[PDB]
Amino acid sequence: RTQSSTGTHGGYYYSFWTDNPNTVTYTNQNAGQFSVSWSGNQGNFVGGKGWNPGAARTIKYSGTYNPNGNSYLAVYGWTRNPLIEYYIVENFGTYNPSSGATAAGEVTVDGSVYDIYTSTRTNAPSIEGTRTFQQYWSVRRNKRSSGSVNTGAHFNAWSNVGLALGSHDYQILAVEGYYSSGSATMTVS
Repeated sequence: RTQSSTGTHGGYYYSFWTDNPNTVTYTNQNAGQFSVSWSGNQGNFVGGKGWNPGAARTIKYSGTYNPNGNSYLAVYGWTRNPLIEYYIVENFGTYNPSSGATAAGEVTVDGSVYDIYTSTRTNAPSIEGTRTFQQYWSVRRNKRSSGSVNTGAHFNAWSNVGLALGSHDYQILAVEGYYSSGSATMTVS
């Protein structure tokens, strides 16, 4: 049982995916606002609002993020040619989602040091099908649940480590959960 929902709502691109629709409720609200509640420590999901295509933009977000277990709050997106999947992790629960990636330095932006990581996913699901693509991570040390993200500063930092970003695909402020519980209401602009 899977469910994937995308489109434009309140003037913003939205995306929601889960492999357990019965334990996760995603709600589109006005403008760049969305809410997500998940319970029962069952299922995997990723959802949020943003843009398609993305860009080197300043992403402002605010709201409430109340995970209970494995979960993260991140700017998340893709580029094409080359195919790249990227995470700017602003907050997370009991697991660092960067786990297993290779350390690749630091960048200081938006009031905190971010630890950079790179990783390769081999024959894994992607926006273009099963592919081998590169991953970039920036993980904020000073966890937060509201503020501004200078995506271009991360894009520049990543380009000094490995291949530069390609043509932007979608770009969202994502809430994620993996067999856990929580609630969140966020607003992007």
